[PDB]
Amino acid sequence: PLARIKKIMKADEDVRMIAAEAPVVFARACEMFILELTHRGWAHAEENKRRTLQKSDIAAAIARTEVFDFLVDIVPR
Amino acid sequence: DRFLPIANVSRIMKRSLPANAKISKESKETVQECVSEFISFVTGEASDKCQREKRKTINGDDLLWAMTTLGFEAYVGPLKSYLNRYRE
Repeated sequence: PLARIKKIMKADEDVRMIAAEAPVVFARACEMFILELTHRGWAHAEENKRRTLQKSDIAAAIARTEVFDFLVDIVPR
Repeated sequence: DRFLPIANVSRIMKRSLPANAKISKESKETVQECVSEFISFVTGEASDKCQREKRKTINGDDLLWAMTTLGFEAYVGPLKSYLNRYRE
């Protein structure tokens, strides 16, 4: 979804032009980001012996990951 | 103008999890906005580096500088081989 990754990249302040390679490297970076967030969420879900990945699990993944300290605005801890 | 990414997030999550694992309605969406926040949090850090050099364009070398400074060391390894191949 190259167009939106550019649209959101320039929607939020960006410095003018975007090289064509930046959204391509971003979608892959977004792909690896969903992985780690989904890996970390389901690890919390499976540790609680639940087979359903719910909204609560992503809050736990953001909470104790210092890598995702910037995401606590979305999840009420 | 904080637009959301596509429903293609659903399918990336499904391939990330084992076969015996299924996903909720709003856990789909929580990631959709956590990855929308991820694009803005990276673009802003790299934009500052671009301005340090009065550069009016943002490239893949800046986004990967941004994720290195912001603390995604697990990402910059594979992403370098992916970006250099895109130019190969």
